[PDB]
Amino acid sequence: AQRVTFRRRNPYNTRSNKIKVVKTPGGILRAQHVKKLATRPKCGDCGSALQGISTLRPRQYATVSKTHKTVSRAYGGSRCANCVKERIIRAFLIEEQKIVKKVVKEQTEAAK
Amino acid sequence: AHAQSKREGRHSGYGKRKGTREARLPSQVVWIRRLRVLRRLLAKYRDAGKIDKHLYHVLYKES
Amino acid sequence: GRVIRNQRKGAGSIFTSHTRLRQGAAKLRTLDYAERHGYIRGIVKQIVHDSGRGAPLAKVVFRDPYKYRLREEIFIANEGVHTGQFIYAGKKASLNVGNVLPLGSVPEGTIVSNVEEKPGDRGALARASGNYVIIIGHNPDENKTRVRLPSGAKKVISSDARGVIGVIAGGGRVDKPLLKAGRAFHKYRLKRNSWPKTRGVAMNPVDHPHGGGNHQHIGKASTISRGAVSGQKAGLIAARRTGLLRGSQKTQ
Amino acid sequence: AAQKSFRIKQKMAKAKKQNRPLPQWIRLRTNNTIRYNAKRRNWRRTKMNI
Amino acid sequence: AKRTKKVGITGKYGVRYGSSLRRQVKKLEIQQHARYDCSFCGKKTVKRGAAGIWTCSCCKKTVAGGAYTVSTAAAATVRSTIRRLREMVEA
Amino acid sequence: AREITDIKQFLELTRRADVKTATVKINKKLNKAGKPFRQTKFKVRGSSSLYTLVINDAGKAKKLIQSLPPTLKVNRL
RNA sequence: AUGGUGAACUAUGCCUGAAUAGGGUGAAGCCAGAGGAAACUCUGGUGGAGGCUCGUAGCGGUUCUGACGUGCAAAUCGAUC
RNA sequence: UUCAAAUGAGAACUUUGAAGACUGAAGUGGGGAAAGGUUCCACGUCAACAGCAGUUGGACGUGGGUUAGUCGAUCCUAAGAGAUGGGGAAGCUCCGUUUCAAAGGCCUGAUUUUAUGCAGGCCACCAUCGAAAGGGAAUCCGGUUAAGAUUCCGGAACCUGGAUAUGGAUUCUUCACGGUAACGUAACUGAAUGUGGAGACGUCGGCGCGAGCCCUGGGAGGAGUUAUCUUUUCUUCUUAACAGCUUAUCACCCCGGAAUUGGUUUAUCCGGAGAUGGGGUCUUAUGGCUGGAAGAGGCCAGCACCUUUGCUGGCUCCGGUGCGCUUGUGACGGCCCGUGAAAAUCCACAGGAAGGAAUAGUUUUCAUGCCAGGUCGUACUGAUAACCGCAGCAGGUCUCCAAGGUGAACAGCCUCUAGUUGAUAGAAUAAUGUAGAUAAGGGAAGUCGGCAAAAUAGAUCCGUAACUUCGGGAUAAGGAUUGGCUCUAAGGGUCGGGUACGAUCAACUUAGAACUGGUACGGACAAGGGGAAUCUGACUGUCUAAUUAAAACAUAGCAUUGCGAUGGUCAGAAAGUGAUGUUGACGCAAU
Ligand SMILES: [Mg+2]
Ligand SMILES: [Mg+2]
Ligand SMILES: [Mg+2]
Ligand SMILES: [Mg+2]
Ligand SMILES: [Mg+2]
Ligand SMILES: [Mg+2]
Ligand SMILES: [Mg+2]
Ligand SMILES: [Mg+2]
Ligand SMILES: [Mg+2]
Ligand SMILES: [Mg+2]
Ligand SMILES: [Mg+2]
Ligand SMILES: [Mg+2]
Ligand SMILES: [Mg+2]
Ligand SMILES: [Mg+2]
Ligand SMILES: [Mg+2]
Ligand SMILES: [Mg+2]
Ligand SMILES: [Mg+2]
Ligand SMILES: [Mg+2]
Ligand SMILES: [Mg+2]
Ligand SMILES: [Mg+2]
Ligand SMILES: [Mg+2]
Ligand SMILES: [Mg+2]
Ligand SMILES: [Mg+2]
Ligand SMILES: [Mg+2]
Ligand SMILES: [Mg+2]
Ligand SMILES: [Mg+2]
Ligand SMILES: [Mg+2]
Ligand SMILES: [Mg+2]
Ligand SMILES: [Mg+2]
Ligand SMILES: [Mg+2]
Ligand SMILES: [Mg+2]
Ligand SMILES: [Mg+2]
Ligand SMILES: [Mg+2]
Ligand SMILES: [Mg+2]
Ligand SMILES: [Mg+2]
Ligand SMILES: [Mg+2]
Ligand SMILES: [Mg+2]
Ligand SMILES: [Mg+2]
Ligand SMILES: [Mg+2]
Ligand SMILES: [Mg+2]
Ligand SMILES: [Mg+2]
Ligand SMILES: [Mg+2]
Ligand SMILES: [Mg+2]
Ligand SMILES: [Mg+2]
Ligand SMILES: [Mg+2]
Ligand SMILES: [Mg+2]
Ligand SMILES: [Mg+2]
Ligand SMILES: [Mg+2]
Ligand SMILES: [Mg+2]
Ligand SMILES: [Mg+2]
Ligand SMILES: [Mg+2]
Ligand SMILES: [Mg+2]
Ligand SMILES: [Mg+2]
Ligand SMILES: [Mg+2]
Ligand SMILES: [Mg+2]
Ligand SMILES: [Mg+2]
Ligand SMILES: [Mg+2]
Ligand SMILES: [Mg+2]
Ligand SMILES: [Mg+2]
Ligand SMILES: [Mg+2]
Ligand SMILES: [Mg+2]
Ligand SMILES: [Mg+2]
Ligand SMILES: [Mg+2]
Ligand SMILES: [Mg+2]
Ligand SMILES: [Mg+2]
Ligand SMILES: [Mg+2]
Ligand SMILES: [Mg+2]
Ligand SMILES: [Mg+2]
Ligand SMILES: [Mg+2]
Ligand SMILES: [Mg+2]
Ligand SMILES: [Mg+2]
Ligand SMILES: [Mg+2]
Ligand SMILES: [Mg+2]
Ligand SMILES: [Mg+2]
Ligand SMILES: [Mg+2]
Ligand SMILES: [Mg+2]
Ligand SMILES: [Mg+2]
Ligand SMILES: [Mg+2]
Ligand SMILES: [Mg+2]
Ligand SMILES: [Mg+2]
Ligand SMILES: [Mg+2]
Ligand SMILES: [Mg+2]
Ligand SMILES: [Mg+2]
Ligand SMILES: [Mg+2]
Ligand SMILES: [Mg+2]
Ligand SMILES: [Mg+2]
Ligand SMILES: [Mg+2]
Ligand SMILES: [Mg+2]
Ligand SMILES: [Mg+2]
Ligand SMILES: [Mg+2]
Ligand SMILES: [Mg+2]
Ligand SMILES: [Mg+2]
Ligand SMILES: [Mg+2]
Ligand SMILES: [Mg+2]
Ligand SMILES: [Mg+2]
Ligand SMILES: [Mg+2]
Ligand SMILES: [Mg+2]
Ligand SMILES: [Mg+2]
Ligand SMILES: [Mg+2]
Ligand SMILES: [Zn+2]
Repeated sequence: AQRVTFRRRNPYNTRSNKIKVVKTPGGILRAQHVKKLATRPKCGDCGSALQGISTLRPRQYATVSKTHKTVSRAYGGSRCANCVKERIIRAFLIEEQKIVKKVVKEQTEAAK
Repeated sequence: AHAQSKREGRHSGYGKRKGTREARLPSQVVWIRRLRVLRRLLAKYRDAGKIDKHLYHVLYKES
Repeated sequence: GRVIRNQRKGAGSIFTSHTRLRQGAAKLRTLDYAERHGYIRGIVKQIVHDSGRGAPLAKVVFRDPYKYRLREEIFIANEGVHTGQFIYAGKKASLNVGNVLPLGSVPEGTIVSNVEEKPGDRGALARASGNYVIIIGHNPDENKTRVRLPSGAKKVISSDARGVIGVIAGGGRVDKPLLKAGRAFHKYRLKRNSWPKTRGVAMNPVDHPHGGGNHQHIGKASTISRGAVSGQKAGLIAARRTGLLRGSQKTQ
Repeated sequence: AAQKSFRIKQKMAKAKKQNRPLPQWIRLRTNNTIRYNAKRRNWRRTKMNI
Repeated sequence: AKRTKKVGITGKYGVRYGSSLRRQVKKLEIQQHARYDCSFCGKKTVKRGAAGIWTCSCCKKTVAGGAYTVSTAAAATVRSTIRRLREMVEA
Repeated sequence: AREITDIKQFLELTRRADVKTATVKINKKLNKAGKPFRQTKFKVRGSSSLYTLVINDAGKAKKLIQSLPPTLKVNRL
């Protein structure tokens, strides 16, 4: 039976006008406006929600101790670790092959 | 008083029935229950060794 | 009489393209030092849907050799090109699907797409969901190259003019019955306001060369001259033959 | 309305001061000729047109 | 138990459009929705996503391809023509 | 808005430069199941948060109330 | 004829928002099973397709050639749709 | 609609009490957008106005009333609009908006004549307007007014800017440790430059969970009925933002190595690119207990007195249920020649210029502490009287919240809460009407025409033709059954079992069998007439607002034409101008 009104002058049902019915100490039902939801930040490499990092609407990340926005590794709060794994491996190996590419055709010139 | 009598299988004859059998209780709702329960039984008997996996896995796919 | 429909479309009011959702303009790299003395590598970071386009676009990022920073271009995906793939752009560049090469360097028989008309106009020929061009020969002195377009028309452009190895994606798009009004509805929704089409024969005289009469009939010949003036040209403009095409087609 | 511009609040407020009847002491001056207020206005008879 | 003698997935369209047309669609619809083998990782997980775009369930590679099917007959001859022509240039 | 439990940390709060006033509260409640007991919350008011220390033992409370700085403004009940 | 003012109605495009009770049908995909020498064929399920269907709100406006026709109304009202 | 009282010269019409009804949560309830502009409230009060009346009012007179760091605006960008260097135009002005342009400003260094000249290095982004429904820093609960409140009062918060000082952390291995790892955390330096994320995104479907509502047991209260009956009927039992701890599907790590393949969803996906198994890691949607916070609020009883109005006591507890309803949300699945904004803005990381300790440095992304937050809007109506239709007009006019029964249901019909009871009145009931109904026998003989009306109808079961594009035609057609009451059977959850069964809890469904009645039972409400043909349009879709809804237009499908950009087609007075064009023949244009 207890009904309810918007608490702002906007009367329409939009993403920035979400309601939530609530029981106060007064014993009355009341609307409460609800901020849009946070979405998890993502790996800029693989694309997953990148784990260990906290989630809040963007400007709220400036009200937060630096540890909530990072993990303690190379490329911490920015790529998904199995991504880091990958780009370490590929780094090493390609830097190595660079050696195998040079001295090999250093032989080509000498044996031609 | 009525609702109670309902509980005793009263007032439920073809005469007092205006929506279809499907609408009163969705076929699918009935199914999903049943299957969730066969499924949940298998997991028990197998979680106890009362039945082995190779037999379970057949029942599952048969269920 | 009233201004007839085809005239109104030029002042472009409720006609203009529906622009808004579109990945950007597809284009070849600018024709810099690298691409015309050697070649340069990049990765297709993404192939994606352009709206109102048949064929998938291809986001392909490169290094900028005159400033430490990435510069991403927008390609129309040839067939079979894939994310993570390496793409080569240049005169001295190997000849596999997806690379962009000057038409001077591809043996005849080569199949290419999004080709430049003049060199460095960043693509302009066969860009459409399916099409391509065939290099049908070269002339080294005054370095031209001869190609066949999708129209069957053969054309000769300069050899420095680039074009990309392979054929465009989205093949066979037009093979599927549109089936209902809505599909074309949603087709043109993201193109421009050209559908549906009233027949000029269903209008009154005020509206159209064809309008009026107590039966629906064009009433005079519908093959209309070239010299015909604005508001006259409706029907088979400049039509050199007319009627059902009997017999084979294919440019001899 | 219900959420207005100060420009409009004004005209609204100005129009509220003009909405009184004749000050009867004027009725008494020498040569006075103004019987009543002939420029009065009602919210539900003539609209302000902003 | 078999539900339709012939119309298959085309059975949504009821009685409409004309049989012939449904056939032309059905052929192509079966092509587009179908699940495809991945050149790269080797699982049958390539599924379409808007005309021209073909992407792997796992391993997340995306190939550009035919509008309703992965490999255009044309394009694939082209793949081979370029093979041929390429070969000439080294050897 | 903050709860406290260290009865040493509590004491030092009440000697903070900004901590002007505090209030002591007394609820009758009940124990485990059988009977009741007298609870006591020690609320201290900082410039930006009300710290409150619940002491569930009647005895500990009587000794605590004397530990209070005599320059502190206590609101009893 | 000359020079001006209108898209607060309405027509159409764009941009950004919002809205639609309950039913009927049971399309691909999937599971189990039956027959058959073979090729292959059948049954039960599951699933939730459609400018599909019954029908409110919505939107429309078919008939009564109904009311009204110095009207409630310079286009409304009722039933039907 | 009615009886009474009170008020007044005057009462069918005002106030109040009583009665009868109504709207029935898709509202005649509670609020807003646009629009109105004071109508809001109080006092006074009837000449006109409110198509009878008037002591009443949205009228008249006279006053009072709209309080903000956190709600909006303000900022951002959308389609678009529009200056400027320009180029056209006799000219009003037209074009163009980064374009044929010498387009401008940040960081600290150089000063210790001094206030800010030059010294680096950048960065080439080159107007601005455009949203009170898009994006977006931050507030709640209680109380209070004649009339304001997320704005005041009270208590408790948070954000942004600015100042900074103490505590802690860090360093003799200078710019922390721990974990094999996913990763942990009270902190734990970081310029240019680059890069990544969040802002930031379609629709439908089921399934999972949250909240509020609905239902319901026990107890403590107050009220209702009591000829009779009922351990009864009704009702109160509440917990905000913010904060601490804890809480997750998903995802990932470690161990290990899989055919007899296993795991697994309602929905068939997964695994040697490492499954099932075991053990851990993260997101904190959401929830739990504690803080806030019982002092508030809610319900009572027990004393006081013209008053302001107190004063004193208590109680405010424990549970149950789920295809429930509404909404929120997740993991998935379907669909597309449709794949479903932008910018401001915030963070991260790569980088390592630089600055910085042992006789004492570095540290303000840890805690605590100080100062500040302007401007404009804030009343009320939102409609069968506050808006638009000459008006207090049966018309029009964008949206949120949403109880119980019956039923499939947000249907109809009855009710709780809240709100109305407004619409001139009295007496009669002729003709003719408008609107609602029935009618013996016949059954379209009426009429241009079955126009109108009647008939049918739900649900369960049985039964179903030509023809067909094989999808349909189909609820074809045609049938039977249906209430009350009393029983039977089937269908589920939770626990301990050495490495067969026992124990309880909570559900409407479905089939069956008795008995029962003036043979009635979808008992009101609700709810399809069918059939065989011809003509015509394939279908869904569209139009003559206000005499034509159709066979007319559209449509997919078919076919024809033009065009490779120095172009087709089309705009302009012109043009260093424009549409198609973010385009390229699987395209655009024209039939
Ligand atoms: Mg409000
Ligand atoms: Mg929505
Ligand atoms: Mg907004
Ligand atoms: Mg962390
Ligand atoms: Mg964390
Ligand atoms: Mg089913
Ligand atoms: Mg179960
Ligand atoms: Mg299986
Ligand atoms: Mg445009
Ligand atoms: Mg159109
Ligand atoms: Mg047409
Ligand atoms: Mg046409
Ligand atoms: Mg005509
Ligand atoms: Mg003409
Ligand atoms: Mg002519
Ligand atoms: Mg004609
Ligand atoms: Mg004709
Ligand atoms: Mg308009
Ligand atoms: Mg529905
Ligand atoms: Mg039905
Ligand atoms: Mg439906
Ligand atoms: Mg056999
Ligand atoms: Mg359906
Ligand atoms: Mg339909
Ligand atoms: Mg229908
Ligand atoms: Mg119905
Ligand atoms: Mg209607
Ligand atoms: Mg319509
Ligand atoms: Mg009508
Ligand atoms: Mg008439
Ligand atoms: Mg008359
Ligand atoms: Mg209807
Ligand atoms: Mg009366
Ligand atoms: Mg009365
Ligand atoms: Mg009623
Ligand atoms: Mg209703
Ligand atoms: Mg009313
Ligand atoms: Mg008004
Ligand atoms: Mg006034
Ligand atoms: Mg009033
Ligand atoms: Mg009078
Ligand atoms: Mg009046
Ligand atoms: Mg009167
Ligand atoms: Mg009078
Ligand atoms: Mg007044
Ligand atoms: Mg705000
Ligand atoms: Mg401002
Ligand atoms: Mg201009
Ligand atoms: Mg602006
Ligand atoms: Mg806004
Ligand atoms: Mg309040
Ligand atoms: Mg006041
Ligand atoms: Mg108010
Ligand atoms: Mg305050
Ligand atoms: Mg305070
Ligand atoms: Mg600060
Ligand atoms: Mg430490
Ligand atoms: Mg960025
Ligand atoms: Mg982004
Ligand atoms: Mg958006
Ligand atoms: Mg209740
Ligand atoms: Mg908050
Ligand atoms: Mg586990
Ligand atoms: Mg472990
Ligand atoms: Mg279920
Ligand atoms: Mg809703
Ligand atoms: Mg998608
Ligand atoms: Mg971030
Ligand atoms: Mg701080
Ligand atoms: Mg300032
Ligand atoms: Mg208000
Ligand atoms: Mg209001
Ligand atoms: Mg009103
Ligand atoms: Mg008006
Ligand atoms: Mg007027
Ligand atoms: Mg009206
Ligand atoms: Mg009201
Ligand atoms: Mg009347
Ligand atoms: Mg009368
Ligand atoms: Mg008769
Ligand atoms: Mg008969
Ligand atoms: Mg007859
Ligand atoms: Mg006759
Ligand atoms: Mg006739
Ligand atoms: Mg006749
Ligand atoms: Mg009729
Ligand atoms: Mg009868
Ligand atoms: Mg037929
Ligand atoms: Mg038939
Ligand atoms: Mg019976
Ligand atoms: Mg049982
Ligand atoms: Mg049992
Ligand atoms: Mg038709
Ligand atoms: Mg008409
Ligand atoms: Mg006319
Ligand atoms: Mg019609
Ligand atoms: Mg009509
Ligand atoms: Mg045909
Ligand atoms: Mg010029
Ligand atoms: Zn793959």
